[PDB]
Amino acid sequence: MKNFKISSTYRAARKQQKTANRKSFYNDEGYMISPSEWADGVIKGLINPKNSWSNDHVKGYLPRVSPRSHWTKNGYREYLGIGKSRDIPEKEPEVIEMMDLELV
Amino acid sequence: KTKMVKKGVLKLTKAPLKIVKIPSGNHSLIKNHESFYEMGKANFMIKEI
Amino acid sequence: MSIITDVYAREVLDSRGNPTLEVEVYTESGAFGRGMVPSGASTGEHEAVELRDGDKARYGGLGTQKAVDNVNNVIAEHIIGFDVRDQQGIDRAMIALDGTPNKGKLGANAILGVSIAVARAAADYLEVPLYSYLGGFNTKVLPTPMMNIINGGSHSDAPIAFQEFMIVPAGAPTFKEALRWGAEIFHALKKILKERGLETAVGDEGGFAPRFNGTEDGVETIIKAIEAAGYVPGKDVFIGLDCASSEFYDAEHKVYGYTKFEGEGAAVRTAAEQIDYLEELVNKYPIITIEDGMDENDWDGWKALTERLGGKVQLVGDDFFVTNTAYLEKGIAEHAANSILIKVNQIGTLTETFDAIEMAKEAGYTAVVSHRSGETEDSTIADIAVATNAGQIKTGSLSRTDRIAKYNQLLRIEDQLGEVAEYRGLKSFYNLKK
Amino acid sequence: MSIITDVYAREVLDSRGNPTLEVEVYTESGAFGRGMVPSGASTGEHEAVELRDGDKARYGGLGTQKAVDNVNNVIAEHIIGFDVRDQQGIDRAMIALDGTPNKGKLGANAILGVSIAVARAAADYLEVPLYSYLGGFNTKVLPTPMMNIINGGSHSDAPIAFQEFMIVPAGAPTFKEALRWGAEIFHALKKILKERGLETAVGDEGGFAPRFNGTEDGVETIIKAIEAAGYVPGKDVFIGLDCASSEFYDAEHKVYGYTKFEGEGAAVRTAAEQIDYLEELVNKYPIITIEDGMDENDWDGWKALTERLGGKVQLVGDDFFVTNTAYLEKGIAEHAANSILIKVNQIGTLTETFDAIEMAKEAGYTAVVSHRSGETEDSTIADIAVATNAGQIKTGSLSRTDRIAKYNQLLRIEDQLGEVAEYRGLKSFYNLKK
Amino acid sequence: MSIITDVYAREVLDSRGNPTLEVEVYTESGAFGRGMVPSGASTGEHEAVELRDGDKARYGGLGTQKAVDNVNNVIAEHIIGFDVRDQQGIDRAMIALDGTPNKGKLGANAILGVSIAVARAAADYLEVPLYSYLGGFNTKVLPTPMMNIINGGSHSDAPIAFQEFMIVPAGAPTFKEALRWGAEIFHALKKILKERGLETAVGDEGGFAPRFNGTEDGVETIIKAIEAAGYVPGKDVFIGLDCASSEFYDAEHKVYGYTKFEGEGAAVRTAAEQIDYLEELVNKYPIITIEDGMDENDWDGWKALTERLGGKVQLVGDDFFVTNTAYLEKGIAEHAANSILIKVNQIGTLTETFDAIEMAKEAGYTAVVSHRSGETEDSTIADIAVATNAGQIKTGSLSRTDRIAKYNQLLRIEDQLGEVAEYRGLKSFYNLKK
Amino acid sequence: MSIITDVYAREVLDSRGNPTLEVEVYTESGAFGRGMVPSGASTGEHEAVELRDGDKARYGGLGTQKAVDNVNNVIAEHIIGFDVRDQQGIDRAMIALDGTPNKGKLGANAILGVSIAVARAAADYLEVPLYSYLGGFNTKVLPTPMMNIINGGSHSDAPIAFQEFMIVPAGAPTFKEALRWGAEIFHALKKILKERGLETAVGDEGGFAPRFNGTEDGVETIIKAIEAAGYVPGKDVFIGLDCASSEFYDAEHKVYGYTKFEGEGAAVRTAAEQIDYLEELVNKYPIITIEDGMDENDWDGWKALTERLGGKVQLVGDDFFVTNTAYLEKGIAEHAANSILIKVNQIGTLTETFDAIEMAKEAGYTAVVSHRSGETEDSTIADIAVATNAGQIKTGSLSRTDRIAKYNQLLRIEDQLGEVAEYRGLKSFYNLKK
Amino acid sequence: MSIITDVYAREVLDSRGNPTLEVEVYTESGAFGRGMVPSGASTGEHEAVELRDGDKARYGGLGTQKAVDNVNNVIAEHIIGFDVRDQQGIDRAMIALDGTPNKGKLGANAILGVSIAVARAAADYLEVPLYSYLGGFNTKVLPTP
Ligand SMILES: [Mg+2]
Ligand SMILES: [Mg+2]
Ligand SMILES: [Mg+2]
Ligand SMILES: [Mg+2]
Repeated sequence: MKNFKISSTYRAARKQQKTANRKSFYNDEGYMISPSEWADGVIKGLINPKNSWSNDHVKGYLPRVSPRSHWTKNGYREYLGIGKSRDIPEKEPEVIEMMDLELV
Repeated sequence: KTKMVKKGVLKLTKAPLKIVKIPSGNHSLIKNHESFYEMGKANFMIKEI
Repeated sequence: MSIITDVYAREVLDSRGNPTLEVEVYTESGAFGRGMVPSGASTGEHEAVELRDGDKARYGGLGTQKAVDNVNNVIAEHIIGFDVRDQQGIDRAMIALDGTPNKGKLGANAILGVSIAVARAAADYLEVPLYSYLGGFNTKVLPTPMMNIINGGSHSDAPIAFQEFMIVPAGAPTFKEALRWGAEIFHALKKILKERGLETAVGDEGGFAPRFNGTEDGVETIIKAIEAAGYVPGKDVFIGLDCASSEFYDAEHKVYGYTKFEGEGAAVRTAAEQIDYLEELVNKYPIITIEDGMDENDWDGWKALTERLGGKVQLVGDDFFVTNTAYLEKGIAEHAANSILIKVNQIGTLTETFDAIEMAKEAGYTAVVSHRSGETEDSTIADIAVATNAGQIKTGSLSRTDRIAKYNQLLRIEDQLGEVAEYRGLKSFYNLKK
Repeated sequence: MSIITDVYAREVLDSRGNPTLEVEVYTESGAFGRGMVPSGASTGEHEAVELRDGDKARYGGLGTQKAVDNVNNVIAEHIIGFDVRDQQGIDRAMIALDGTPNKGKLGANAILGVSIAVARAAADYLEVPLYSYLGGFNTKVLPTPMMNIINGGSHSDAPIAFQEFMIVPAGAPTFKEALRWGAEIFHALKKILKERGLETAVGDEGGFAPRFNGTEDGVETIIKAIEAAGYVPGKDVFIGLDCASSEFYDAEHKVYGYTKFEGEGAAVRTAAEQIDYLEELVNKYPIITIEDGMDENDWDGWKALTERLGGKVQLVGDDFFVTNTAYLEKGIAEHAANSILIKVNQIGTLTETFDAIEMAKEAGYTAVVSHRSGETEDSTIADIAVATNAGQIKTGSLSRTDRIAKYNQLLRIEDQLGEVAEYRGLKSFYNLKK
Repeated sequence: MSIITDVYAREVLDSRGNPTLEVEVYTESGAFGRGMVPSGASTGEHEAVELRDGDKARYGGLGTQKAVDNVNNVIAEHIIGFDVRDQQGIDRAMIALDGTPNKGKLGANAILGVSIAVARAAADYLEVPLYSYLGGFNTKVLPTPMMNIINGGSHSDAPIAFQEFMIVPAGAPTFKEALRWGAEIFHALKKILKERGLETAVGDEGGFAPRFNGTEDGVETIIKAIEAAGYVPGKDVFIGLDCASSEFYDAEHKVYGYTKFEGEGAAVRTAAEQIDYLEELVNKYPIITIEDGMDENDWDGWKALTERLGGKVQLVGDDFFVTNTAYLEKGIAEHAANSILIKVNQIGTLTETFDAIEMAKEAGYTAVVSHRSGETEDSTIADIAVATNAGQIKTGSLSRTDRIAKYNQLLRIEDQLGEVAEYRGLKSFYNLKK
Repeated sequence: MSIITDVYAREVLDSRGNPTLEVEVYTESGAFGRGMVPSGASTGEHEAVELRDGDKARYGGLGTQKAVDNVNNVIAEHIIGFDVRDQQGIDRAMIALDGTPNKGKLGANAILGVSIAVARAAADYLEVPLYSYLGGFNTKVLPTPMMNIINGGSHSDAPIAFQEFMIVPAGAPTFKEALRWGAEIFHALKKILKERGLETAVGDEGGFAPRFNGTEDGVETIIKAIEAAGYVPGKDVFIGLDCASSEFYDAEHKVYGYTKFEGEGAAVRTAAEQIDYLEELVNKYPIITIEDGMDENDWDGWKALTERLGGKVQLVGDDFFVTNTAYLEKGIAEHAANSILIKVNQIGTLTETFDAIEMAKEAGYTAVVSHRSGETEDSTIADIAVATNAGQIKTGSLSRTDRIAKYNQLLRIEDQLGEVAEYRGLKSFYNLKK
Repeated sequence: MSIITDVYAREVLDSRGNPTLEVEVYTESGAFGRGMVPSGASTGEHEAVELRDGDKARYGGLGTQKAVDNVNNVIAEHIIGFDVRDQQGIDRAMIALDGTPNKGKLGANAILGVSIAVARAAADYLEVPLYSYLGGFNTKVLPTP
């Protein structure tokens, strides 16, 4: 993810709701396991330590993500997800079908 | 690991936008410009032939 | 801002040339902490064990790459995300992640390194001294040092069964003066040994190992060195012993065999005879401390020794208690010893170290923060001693930076505290009557 | 933000139990630097002299309180207000404030402590590694260690005139491997000396001083230790010497009297015979370095030794040049030696240290950053060696944190550099031919 | 805040009117760095080649749109996310991404532009001068300028085979005075050429290319200008030559044919005759440096020239070494030349440029940082010369700003250095004797 | 944070090797601006005069140490404390402090350097491009360049009285295309002169000064170069003249004696004959611009010339108006000329430069921002031309960075503007019918 | 800090009591700009036309809810992301988004309100007077009324 970053409000919410202090651990099949067997499996190589845990849940429907910015050639700030992009949209696909009995 | 949180997520596939020339106007199939169909949806009309 | 974002361990060397590890903790705002682990023991039934590679090709089986990988792969994923000031939470999470009583899965060295690095990173984030962060606002007491000056037992070929002889400058006004007295007595002893023709090279803890005629000869030479520096034995400087009596203990016959170190003609002593010998040494010389005067399993001997000498002599359990809360509680209940030697790597975590220190203090015991044979440039045990107001430290002799670093840190702490700084000296032996 | 707000010195202990000083520098933004000074010499004809108290009732006249007061009451007022990144300006100001060629008014220790503290505080302010600040962006060469392993001369009572024997693991792929090789050879030599009944307790630099029959006995035992560790002499590990011939040199007889250390039956050799003896040793053993092979005043002998052996063995001048730029320039002009031993406290500042290093490099000589007999926990010389890309360091044995701290810092530097880290080994000896 | 966020490239013009590229680098916090590339050579067996579009419709085939697209599309996505202070890592990543020994895939111009832009952005982020970032704290030496005065060979219609004549004001006290002396001698020579009827229009590097009666006439006129400005030839100002003997060397007959540039009556010399002619020129004039005295493939002749004149005259290998590590190593081992001309776009990376500079320095060679014939308003080579303390620079004559920009940058650097700045002059020719 | 804290001037060389000054302005938050002054003239009745030392022993009396001292000792103390964005206030304060109409007390160079440095520091503080700060948000028009391709008159020994011939690529779609066309025509003319046998070395502004037969021969060769590059004269590229008619005007007999430059066979023309000659040149060749076609003091001749040719060609007053709003007012009132050449150093400040540009624009006149003979790496006139939407620039030929720097800055501005950027070309000559 | 994050239009009244619209622009650092549009003409051969509701029940057909909805639902998503000092780019993007020479699709009033609000927010972000931002450093002449 380069077009976006973690929002500061979500980071603060995760910080002092203390969700990182209540991690859950999973094995290679994604089944919940205690930290002791997670450590055992990671040491023996039967678990990938990277993608095998979760940071509980942040309460409150907060947006996880904000747009990330960059510098233009003018030295101005600009969102990374906006720009020249491309140009191919056509108009639509008008499929006629002026006979369907539309229910009220 | 793939925990179901609350009632879950909405399944929204991507397929090209199509507009039907129904005899009421021009009805676009979706209400979003990111081309998001509700995967698995259909409509039906049942008659007694 | 205080959220841990990086935990990284790397394998370094120790003061004896043997591998150990160091851990670095980085938080979100850039606070940094580094913890180095003194080398301990990978074997032992009732103490925390360290994790060694065992590969004889690399470092003679003493590599610490396994524990470095345990920190980098197991501990790092769990700990990254915690608040750096959550020392107790991080330590309990590491203990639960290990799952064994002896911390043998992750390694006690790994857990202790992460614990020290987290404590130092939290102190750096708070912009406060480490002793202030560990012990609170009321950190004022500078420990009375027990400076090892002569080595015997297994560390010397002389006919001496006592492992260490120490000088305790408890008559000094400040810690700075105590350090000066210790250094001057060290140099006076060096001059005396040079005149005597004995070897003057230092050992693992920085002290000499000369070829004396016996224990009495070594103690008399120490007293001569004390008087040559211009200080009074029994008033300014006292003498401590580390007998390490478990080494020359014949467990099968329940007897203390001095013949192992003091030659074939050495006397053989039972528990009562050993108590009588220690009492005779206490009466003859200004001995204020005796460490491991009995075996680690001679509980009745420990009880009898404390009943006979505990009112006037500090009796320290090093192998007796092994920094174990259970063993210390059993000794407190059975009136065995009146002091405990505290080694942070024998327990594996700062939280449990402070728990053991608090348990010892609440029972009238003194907690003596100690070093190991292989140390580092890490001087955290000085901050532990000042933070707990323990009043006593045992960090070696006056001759190697693995020992001098702790004394330098104590000098820095005393300079920081200024007028607040206190040196009790003889008053730090509160376990003794009067 | 980077303006120096506080300069404060205090008196601490060195690795030998003797006092030295340390200086702390604080800037406006809170950047911090601490520099600890190694113990040098208070006497010298053309070397920077440190300031000692001379109070025989305090530390035997080796106190550093006068230099502490010089930093706190003279240097601090002059330096506070400077930009912390103005290292050259601060060092020039301190040199002008001392006003004497040998830095005797303020003390070379005081000036060096302030220089090191300022450099470290500037690196802390910039949030860059110290070697990056000192040597710029292109700092990648990990120095080839020249590890002292056996002591002779005045450092031991054995019949050996030479002062140091060292192992140079120039055949290793990385610095980590070179350190592991050096530690394993150290332990193999320890085992061999234990088997032979020789003493193992280490000296000032951490090496052994056993009772050998002579120089050849010590070199052969080192070769046996190298082979016991599992390495080829002359391919993986080489041998270096520190003869320190100025100790056994008769000035008026113009002879190198080996009888001072090797008994009455030793060989009293002229300068020419000393050249043939060194050539015999080089042709017999895998010797790649000789340090102080001639007297500090035997300029003709040094020129003849460089003519005879300067193309195959590195010839280092320690007392020959005493890190003096004038002596180094004269030696370059007269084709005497091909390497200089750099000691930061024998010159006074970091600016002049780097000037001497660059002058030696520009003349084809090798700069070897070196320790002192009394060291500290400060490991700035490792950062100096990496920053200048000197490719060689002489920081002691593998047995005391006074020496192991520099090796640990070099391990940290290599880990930080990662894929750009370079260990050159025999390629670091660019003063040699093929 | 130091993470490289944006890497833009664009096509600009050089001093000759031919296209080149420039690269701008923005980091996360807004630190900015712009690097322009001097025009180089797209052909060469053992030098880094630049990428030209080859479209004869645009700029005569010399456009740089392909390399600009390489930076904008290929290099930018690889570099974005790096730390701006990780210059060695960025340079190694660009070299690996090119995957070619001569950097022919991406183009040496593209890689060099990104390297310069990254270094300048890192210096801007750290708020330090560029020479301080590149060379560390010990950057003080202002280079001695060998500035072009008269042209010949292929740059002029005169009957002179030597490509360039230069004045070196090595007797000046400071760089400011050296620049003033060079400007005044330039104007005095302009007046002398005007009074003689010769044309005073300048060439690509800013120097005159008049028609003379030979090399002797040119050196005589330069000496006359030096005296007319008021300075002593041989004490204040010295003469340097750039023969470019590869232009008038016939490889088949192995002779240096001056008939290519001096007419039908010119003399044809062998290697020995050429060395004799250079020796007579040195003994007749105050010539201190000769560049490309022999052909780039004449290793024996180069070795003989260094044997004869290499002790008292600087011998610079421009096409001999082509700023190549392998050629420099071979020349050092073979005792060929005693100086290397360093052109930053001959390798395409600052890391390799500094590696070549240190390799030349460690062998007793001097590194002369050199301009290109098509230069820009970028003045980074001045900061390169100061950062490495090379002590010699070669940036053209005293006319077009593509030369004056570097002199203005050196004036700025000297002004910032203040009392620290050193102008060694004749002492920067350390590769010579006395 | 925008308060000016430091104003510092230093002496640096220009593109001709002659001294000038540069001023650095530092604000409280660290915003930095540098202004480099082009070399003007210290004489002139109604022209702002630069301050030179007159020390004939230093730079031939052309040193600028006095103006540097004026900035450092007089201007800086008055300006420090101002807001950096108060450009008009700072400029008027400096004008009032100087106190003379011609800015002779402090020197126009000092005033201009401080004005440019303050403007660039204000642009740096606001983090906006310099043209955006100078001209607002509606800055889009890239100027149409008049590239000086051939020289003459006092800049050449050929018998041509007209000082400069220029190419105007007014038919290009973008500025990038116009610059490419100009560079290709420059190289085509270089090839044509090389194959014809004439001179190639560039002059003060990068153009050629070959040995032509006259004005018609030079214009025909320029047309041949335009056609050989592949463009259409009169539709893609046009001709422009800088006659410098005040050089060969004799005020005694009120004639234009071409015999001064074109030999004894030249024609001496009255004002009517001069207008007839210019009109026949305009009819013969695609000449769109004539600069200084009449003497600076021939107002009736200027009015008649504007009556005859002012509808179809652009008549520029360079020495007529002397960037003086008084002379411009007069000329606008009496319908003399239709353009003004704006030389920023002929007036002294940016505020008065923009006042002159706005007065010229309000009268239907075009303002051509021009270079000087001694230029620098400073490229502020490009930002001035874009910021005012002047639509025309005169910044030299295509062969020296002193000229290429402004073209490179214009390329940067076009790249930065992107699709907003406009190149009017022929539409930028809004002073002409059709 | 300088990037437009919020563009909100609302319907207000003018000096004659007829409706018009105003646009508020908020950037990331909190810079704020408000632009009110004068009431013009919705008909013209070669002039920009404002967009009215035509609902004769509300304000006699002179409502401006259509232009407000155009700013809130069309212009705002297109403009959010730009730098607030990119006035020329924002105006050209709005002109292209409308697509008609007379600006009749989005309405000239909507585009003018966004333009004025963006310029005012850019002057507020730079902490400079609006005339200084619009005309540069050399703005000194007070107009003759
Ligand atoms: Mg013990
Ligand atoms: Mg030595
Ligand atoms: Mg060349
Ligand atoms: Mg003119």
